[PDB]
Amino acid sequence: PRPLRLPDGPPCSQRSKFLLMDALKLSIEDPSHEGEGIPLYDAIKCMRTFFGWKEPNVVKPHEKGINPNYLLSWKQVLAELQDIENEEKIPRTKNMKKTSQLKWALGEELRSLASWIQNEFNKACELTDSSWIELDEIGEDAAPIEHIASMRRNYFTAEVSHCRATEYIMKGVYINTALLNASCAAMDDFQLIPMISKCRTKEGRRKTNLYGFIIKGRSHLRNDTDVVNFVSMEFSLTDPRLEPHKWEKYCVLEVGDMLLRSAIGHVSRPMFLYVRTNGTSKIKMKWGMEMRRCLLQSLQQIESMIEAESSVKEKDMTKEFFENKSPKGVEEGSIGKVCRTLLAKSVFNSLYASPQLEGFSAESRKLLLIVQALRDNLGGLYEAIEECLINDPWVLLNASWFNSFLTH
Ligand SMILES: Clc1ccc(-n2ccnc2)cc1
Repeated sequence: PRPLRLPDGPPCSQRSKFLLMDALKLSIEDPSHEGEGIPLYDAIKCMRTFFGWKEPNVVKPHEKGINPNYLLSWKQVLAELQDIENEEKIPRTKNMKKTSQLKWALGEELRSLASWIQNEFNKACELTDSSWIELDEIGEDAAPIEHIASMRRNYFTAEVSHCRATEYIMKGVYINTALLNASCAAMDDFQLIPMISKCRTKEGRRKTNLYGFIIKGRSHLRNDTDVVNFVSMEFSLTDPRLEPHKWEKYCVLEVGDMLLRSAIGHVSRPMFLYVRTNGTSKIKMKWGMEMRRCLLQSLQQIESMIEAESSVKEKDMTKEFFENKSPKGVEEGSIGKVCRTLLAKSVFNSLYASPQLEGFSAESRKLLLIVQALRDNLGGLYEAIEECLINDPWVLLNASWFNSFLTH
């Protein structure tokens, strides 16, 4: 009966492991330098495509942190990358000096819904100008797949291969793979770990992208829940003073100026560096390495809808579904947007996983069925649900969405 009660408070703030809509890439095309494919070599080549660096300064301090240490840490990254450029053979990995600023940074309340998380979600459903996965990316079948399964997979893949949520998947798979590997290969080192992704342009050109860096702390991970701390340093064109509540956990630096094409001609815009301390565990990195399953889970939700239509119509409805041939339209606007919306929710469930999300998802689905039953044919459950509406942006956004469902 009642709409869910969302908490009052200061706006919720960003809590993802890496930047989403605000990320910025320095990229190299068709890379062919010596040692191409080694993360550190790619990172340096990406860094050297940019000529607008300048003396960095704090433009949005971290209110609870030691801001001079975040500044020192970024200047240390740049200095140590220069040292690598001066060694004859670029090494495969780079362990940072255990400076005072890095030792500090590596560790050696009700919130209301803010509009930024819905905007993040809209951004994640969008198409980009690049493809982020191969044609046979989805699935892990041992045997060749049937004709109908293949047809459905190829339809779906064409709709999500360029999706921004798919960039987040591959970004997430790469950085969790590299951090989990470093956590056992270099347990005592403050290893510098580039944040990289790869894509293919519309013209078919292979591109390598640098988002920033993380520096990992000491990582003797004896069990799945042991934490390795890290410091993330991420490029962005987003000025943090426009939405400061989003950036509560970050110290934000201004590190350069970038020349850009736009709807005017060339414009110069400042480049920022978003810095925060963070942590993760073996179990979370293993999930991060599995983010490609978001593609399979969302494909299966689509296949479920096709199999429903195919049972009512005693025929395979794959083509009629994906070509939008009984329904006379698509509420989201197009079949492609249905696919990408399903994918973005799966991805955000992974990016923003939490016990609040798990609690809200089960208990709200119970209230859901009850309210349809009362709708079609005509307490303390509310406490279970609203116990999960504390401060998590994604859970709060889903609660807001649920209330749109109650109104309609
Ligand atoms: Cl690879 C690389 C590029 C630029 C810099 N840098 C030095 C000062 N400002 C940027 C350091 C390393």
